[PDB]
Amino acid sequence: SKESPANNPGLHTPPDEATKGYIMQQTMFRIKDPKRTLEFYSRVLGMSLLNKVDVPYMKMTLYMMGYEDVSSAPSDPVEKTIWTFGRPATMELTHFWGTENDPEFKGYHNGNSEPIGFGHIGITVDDMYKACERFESLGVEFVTFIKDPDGYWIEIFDLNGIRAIVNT
Amino acid sequence: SKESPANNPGLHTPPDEATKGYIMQQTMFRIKDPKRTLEFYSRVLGMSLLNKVDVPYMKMTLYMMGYEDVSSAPSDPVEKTIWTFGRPATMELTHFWGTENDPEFKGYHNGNSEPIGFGHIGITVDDMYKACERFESLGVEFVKKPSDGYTFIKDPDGYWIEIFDLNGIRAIVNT
Ligand code: NI
Ligand code: NI
Repeated sequence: SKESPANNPGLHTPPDEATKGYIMQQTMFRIKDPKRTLEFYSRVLGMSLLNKVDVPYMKMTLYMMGYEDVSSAPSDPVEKTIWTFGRPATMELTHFWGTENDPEFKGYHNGNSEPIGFGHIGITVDDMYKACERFESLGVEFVTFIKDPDGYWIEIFDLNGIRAIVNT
Repeated sequence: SKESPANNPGLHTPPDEATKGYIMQQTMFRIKDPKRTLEFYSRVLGMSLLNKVDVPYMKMTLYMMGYEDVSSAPSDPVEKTIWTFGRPATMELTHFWGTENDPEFKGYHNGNSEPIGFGHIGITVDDMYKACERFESLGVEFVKKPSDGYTFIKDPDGYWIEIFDLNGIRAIVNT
């Protein structure tokens, strides 16, 4: 296959046994205002607030977001946090206190203009027509990419659209 | 709880029906050199190569990587791509042809120096101290000391990758 080590210099297979059980747990973005951020990730994207971790000594709050049923999460706060950090595919949205009130705060950089680096996260939806119609109805900002309230890029795709691209 | 909508202005919960089954599928980084990036994510982190997509009209290759048994994936290349895009928690590592040789390539920006923005990805390991001894053995660069229950290592482009175990998290939270 085109994914084989012979076709991909540097690819190491099989994974070392010491790594088995590692999970890709989070992607962290710095965010200006938790009110706008919470509304975007929870209302527009459908994620749940898995955990809010205030870190007073660092003047910051971590909002852990993801696609989970929090009605069945552990009720004990410590065990709910441990549960959160066992879940793959979360967002860590970091609010440094005061950015939302500082008239000199210049904004966070999204990686897609110089200096370039970070690209985007991407969400698999059921149907790109339905998803985009609904985003328009909610007043979402479009760059297929939408933008969160700090300007980070969020790619949207469905499996039928992927199949059509791969087939050309 | 401290995650309640009453305690968190802007929180819209539970999710809208239309978002049923949405998944957080990928985190995309631009990478200078696919051989270095494949070795880091596959050897150091233990990710697999789920899919390689050459896009010749954009002079780029997409390397999709994550924690999966790729021996379980479809053999049909089209179906294997579709399988990839139904897996949560992947990396999309984007190689623009020529950055690996260009003598004036300035590097990719990791978000943690001005102008700041993007932070990191993070990996839950079995045992931070065990993981870090092994990272050391593989010549991995560290951003901070393994202490206070977390560290960051750097990928070949300089992106930060947090490392923690659940005992580390529990210790942090209990303070
Ligand atoms: Ni993408
Ligand atoms: Ni983190």
